[PDB]
Amino acid sequence: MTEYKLVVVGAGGVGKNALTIQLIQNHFVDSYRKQVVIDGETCLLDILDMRTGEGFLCVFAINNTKSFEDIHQYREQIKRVKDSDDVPMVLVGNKCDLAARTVESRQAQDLARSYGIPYIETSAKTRQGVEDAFYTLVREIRQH
Ligand SMILES: Nc1nc2c(ncn2[C@@H]2O[C@H](COP(=O)(O)OP(=O)(O)O)[C@@H](O)[C@H]2O)c(=O)[nH]1
Ligand SMILES: [Ca+2]
Repeated sequence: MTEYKLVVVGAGGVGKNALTIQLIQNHFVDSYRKQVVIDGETCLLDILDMRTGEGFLCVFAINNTKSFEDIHQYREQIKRVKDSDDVPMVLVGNKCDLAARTVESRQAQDLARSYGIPYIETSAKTRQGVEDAFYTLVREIRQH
């Protein structure tokens, strides 16, 4: 059974933990391992948060401009650590259930395009896009 080691990075308070708990325990309110079938393949998702992960969720919150601006720092670190320019990763805009949006989707898309990675909006609260975020990351790992 294939095992994907996933890392979630981003400013504190963006919902990294909430996203993980929503994926694993299916609810909104230290490593994690969930067995799941993705595209017919039975696999094991190992969510840490580098050192060394196979895929990285770069998370910010759409109601938090600074967390968005900090994303670049996080990716640069990952690139240095992995000694590579092409690391499987997804840009995640969390808390999309909130009305106080200060980061437009277009902004994140442009950033993601510059990185050559997908952008997905999530809500650990409503569960919107959570599975899609992690699953999409796995599919990015499979292309690598
Ligand atoms: N409304 C809303 N709140 C969220 C969402 N994700 C996380 N939160 C809240 O944001 C706060 C900090 O989230 P947390 O997971 O601890 O951030 P972390 O530092 O990245 O782990 C908590 O009170 C969460 O309930 C979301 O998608 N929507
Ligand atoms: Ca917390």
